[PDB]
Order: sequence, then C-alpha cells, then structure tokens
Amino acid sequence: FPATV
Amino acid sequence: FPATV
Amino acid sequence: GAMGSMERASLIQKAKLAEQAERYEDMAAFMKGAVEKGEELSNEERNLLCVAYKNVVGGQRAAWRVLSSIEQKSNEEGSEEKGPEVREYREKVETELQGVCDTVLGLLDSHLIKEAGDAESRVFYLKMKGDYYRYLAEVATGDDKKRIIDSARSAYQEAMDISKKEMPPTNPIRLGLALNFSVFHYEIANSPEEAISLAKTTFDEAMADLHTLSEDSYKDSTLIMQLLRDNLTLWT
Amino acid sequence: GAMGSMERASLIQKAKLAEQAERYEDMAAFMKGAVEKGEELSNEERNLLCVAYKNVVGGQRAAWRVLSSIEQKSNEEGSEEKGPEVREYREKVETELQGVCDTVLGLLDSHLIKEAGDAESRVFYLKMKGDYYRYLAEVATGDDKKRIIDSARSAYQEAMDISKKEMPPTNPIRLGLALNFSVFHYEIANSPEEAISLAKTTFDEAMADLHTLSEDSYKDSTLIMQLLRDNLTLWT
Ligand SMILES: *SCCCNC(=O)CSc1ccc(Cl)cc1
Ligand SMILES: *SCCCNC(=O)CSc1ccc(Cl)cc1
Ligand SMILES: [Mg+2]
Ligand SMILES: [Mg+2]
Ligand SMILES: [Mg+2]
Ligand SMILES: [Mg+2]
Ligand SMILES: [Mg+2]
Ligand SMILES: [Mg+2]
Repeated sequence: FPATV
Repeated sequence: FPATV
Repeated sequence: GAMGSMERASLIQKAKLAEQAERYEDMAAFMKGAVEKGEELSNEERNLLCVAYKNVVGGQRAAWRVLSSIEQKSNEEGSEEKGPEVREYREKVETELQGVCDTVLGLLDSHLIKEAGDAESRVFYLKMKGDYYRYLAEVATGDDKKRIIDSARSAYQEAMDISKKEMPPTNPIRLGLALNFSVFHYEIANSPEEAISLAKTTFDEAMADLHTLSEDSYKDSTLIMQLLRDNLTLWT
Repeated sequence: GAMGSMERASLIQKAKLAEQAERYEDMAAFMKGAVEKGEELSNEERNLLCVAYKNVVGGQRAAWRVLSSIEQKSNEEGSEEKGPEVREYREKVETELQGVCDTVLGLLDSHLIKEAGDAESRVFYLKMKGDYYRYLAEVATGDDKKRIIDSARSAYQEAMDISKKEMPPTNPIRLGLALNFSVFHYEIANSPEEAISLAKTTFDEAMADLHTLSEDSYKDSTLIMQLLRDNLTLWT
C-alpha cells in the first residue's frame, strides 16, 4: 500500500 | 522479562 | 457519554498515557470525550485525536483486508464451499470499521469543523474528513458508493484550496493533505495520472521553499516529502 | 452469552480467521463461546483458546507495566504532583486484566478441568490455571495476595505431578509447564534457586530423551528447551 499520514 | 509459553 | 464526568485536562492526560501504553482504543475514547467538552482543540490536542483514531482504524483496515482476501479466494473456481462464516466475519469487522469512521466524521461535523477558523485547524479537520470518507470508500459496494467517494473528494478539495491560499508549500499539514489526496486519486478515484501529478508538483514546490526553513522545520517537511517520493517511486 | 446462537464449528472457524487477522479479542470471544457449548476441546481447539487469551492478556500486562513504571516515577522524590490520573488509568487497565484472568479461570473451573482426563488436556488446563493466577499475582497488592500466589503454585504443582508421571520429558506441554513454573519461582515466589534448578533439570532430562524422537518432534521439543536455556542464561 502507498504511504499516507 | 524471562520467557514463558 | 461515559467520559462526561471526567475533566477535560484529565482526559488529555490519560490520552497521552494511553498512547505511551499503546492502548489506542482507550486513547480514542479519551480524545472523543475531550472533543465532546465543546471547546476547540489546540495543535497538540488535534494531533492526539488524529493519532488515536488513525491507529484504531488502521488496525481495522488491516484486518478487513486479510478477511477480504480470504473471502475473495473462497469465491474462486475449485474452492470448497465453507459456509457463510468468512463473509459474516468480514462484515462484522467492516461494520465496526464503519462505526469508527462515522464516529470521527460525527465529531468533525459536531462541531469541530464549523468552529475551525485558522488554516492549521481547518485544513487538518477537512483532511481528516477526506481520510475517513476514504476509509468508508475502501469498503463501500452499495448504491451510495459514488456519493461516499465524492464526499471524500469534496473534503480534500476544500482543504487543498485553503492550504494553497494560506500555508507555505512546506507546511507539514499541507504536505500530508497532498500525500493523502494523491492516494485518494490513485486508489479510490481510478485517477493514477492525477495522483502522480499531484505528488510531483507538491514535492517540487516544497523543495523550492526549503531554503526558508529552520533546521527543525526542514526535518519536519522533508520527512513528508520523502513519503511523496516513495509513492512516486511505487507508481512510476 | 452473545455467542450462544452461533454453531460450535462456526465459532472455531471464526477463531481461526480472527487469528489470521490478528484480532485476538475477537478470537478469545469466539473461543469462549466454543467452550461454553459444553463439549470437551480437541488439542487444536485447546491451542486456539490458549493463543487467544495469551495475546489479549499479554497486551494488557505490557500496558500495565508501562503505566506502573510511570506511576512509580511519579512517586519519587522531586516529582511534581500530577493528580490521580496515572493511578486511575493504571487501575482501569488492571481491572480489565483481572477481568480477563477471571474469565479464563472461570472457563477452566466450569467445566474444562473436571472433564479433562487425559494427561495432555489435564496438564494443559492446570498449566493455564497456574498462568492466569500468576498474572493475577503480578498485579496483586492486597490481603489475598498470598492466597493468589498459592493458587498459582498449587495448580502448577498438580500439573507437574501429572506431567512427570504421564508424559515423556520431551513432551512440549511438560516443557512449557516447567518453563512457566520456573518463571513463577523466579518472578513471583522469590525463589530464584528453585527456578534455576527446575529449568536446569528439565533441560537435562529432555536432552537425554531427544534420541527417541522423530525429526518433527525433535524440532518441537528443542524449541522450548532453548527457552529454558535462554532463561538460565538470563539468571546466571
Ligand atoms: S494522525 C497525524 C498527526 C500526528 N503527527 C505526526 O505524526 C507528525 S508527522 C505529520 C505531519 C502532518 C500530518 Cl497531516 C500528518 C503527520
Ligand atoms: S498459548 C500456547 C499454545 C500454542 N502452541 C504453540 O504456540 C506451539 S509451542 C508451545 C508448546 C507447548 C506449550 Cl505449553 C506452549 C507453546
Ligand atoms: Mg464539562
Ligand atoms: Mg457491509
Ligand atoms: Mg490542481
Ligand atoms: Mg449449543
Ligand atoms: Mg486494583
Ligand atoms: Mg521438584
């Protein structure tokens, strides 16, 4: 999964 | 801590 | 609410203890109680709210993905019928996840967003609104799925508009918003080109503003810039 | 009980799904429901029960230790008074932990132990009884603390007596029982010499029996023997 914050 | 199972 | 009898300051203190103990459900319940006192949240208090629910819903999402993968495999050719249990349990986790998202969205709507006037609070809350509609979209399959996706989009877009007018391109909230809206484009809205363009332009505009920053602000901004780069590397 | 309407087999199936999803509270609730159907548990089902509660209570114990350390520091000379919140929250986690232990002990007493006639089931359940009284002892400070410690001791001792009569010295349940009773001696009963002697004698008697085992049984037994060695290295 791609990065999120 | 020591090991337990 | 079960936190109604506890002082605001005590709820915040306990949220910090719960974080140290990795008790994120407790942390979220304490922060919900703090929000429900009705006062605006400081920067630190907004971060505690965010961290608590991010960890709770992140665990639910991870569990939902495990169960959904098992359910998908069960529906492939040659798979033995195992009964309704996988679907039931995936639905159980899904319903709990939706409940958490609805709780967060409820706090934002009653009444955090409407009282948030400074860009740092308003953008933060609108980003969170986009994020929790995005988590609802991840599990959505019904007649309202397009409206859920559009609710996420709309919240992100309002946050983006404010952030571009009111914050420098290195502001960590602005960067994290762009990171997550880019992920929305890629994973939810079937718009990988928009995702890539947003991440690239965000990264480049931040790079050009780093020269204005102290060492500590530079560290904060470059941390999130690296996440943008990581996604671009994944996608290209 | 909320699991009363679900089939036994469905509860077991869902416990396994919950394990794959790292949803150990759910796993424990499913296994509690399965136990409450009233039938004896198979070897695999006993392991699922054990894994579920071990992970739930292990998380609670870790959180309790974090909070207890903060509380201890708050009571040292020169520390600013911060109010009752640390004690309150440590007590909250402690009460939840005690509730989990009481639930497990209740399942063992109603009626798993009394129907367990084979050594592999009876030793396993008596070991668990010792373990959950040990977790209660870890947080105990009241008039009943000596009785809680003695309840752990008594359960472990009954399990030890059966295991030595009825199981080979390499049996993994026998080994894990000895490992944990040795830890009881060291950490609960203020008896480090007994802890060390038990771990050493257990290890040596298992070593002498490894020659009788298949490759797979050897792997199972040596894994637990290494834990005995790890504790001995820690303690000497
Ligand atoms: S739930 C995110 C709030 C906690 N903040 C951090 O972990 C510092 S990094 C950061 C900065 C900006 C944004 Cl929008 C998220 C994380
Ligand atoms: S909660 C412990 C039951 C799960 N069993 C394992 O993880 C295999 S190793 C083992 C063997 C014997 C004992 Cl008493 C505990 C763990
Ligand atoms: Mg009030
Ligand atoms: Mg559903
Ligand atoms: Mg644009
Ligand atoms: Mg029945
Ligand atoms: Mg107490
Ligand atoms: Mg002896």
